[PDB]
Amino acid sequence: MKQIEDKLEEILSKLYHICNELARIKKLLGE
Amino acid sequence: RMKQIEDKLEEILSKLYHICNELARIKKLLGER
Amino acid sequence: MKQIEDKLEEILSKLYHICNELARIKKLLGE
Amino acid sequence: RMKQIEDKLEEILSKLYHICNELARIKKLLGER
Repeated sequence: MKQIEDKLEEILSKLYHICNELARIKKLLGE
Repeated sequence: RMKQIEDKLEEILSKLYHICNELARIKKLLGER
Repeated sequence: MKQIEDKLEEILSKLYHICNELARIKKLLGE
Repeated sequence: RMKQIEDKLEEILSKLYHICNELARIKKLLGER
């Protein structure tokens, strides 16, 4: 159960990085 | 039509936020078990 | 525990739809 | 520089696949409990 929790924390951080990459792309596309 | 892509990326960014929140809420429910 | 499982199925489907949207965007950008 | 955006979107698409797989693997571990 802890291995699931740790893995969820890791997925959240990966999702946050993708989120920053997509916002940078959007920024670039608008300029 | 580039404007449409940017609009869509904003929609995806928001949809991803919602997924992070739901995933965070699951992480918390498991740390209560 | 089942409510978590059902919610994970739902998140997977949402992630799949985003995946199709990003591939359509990539397709459009390349053309 | 549009080529760089497309390359990056491919990288994100792949990174998202990996997340779906890890999430699917969690869903399965919970259905075993």
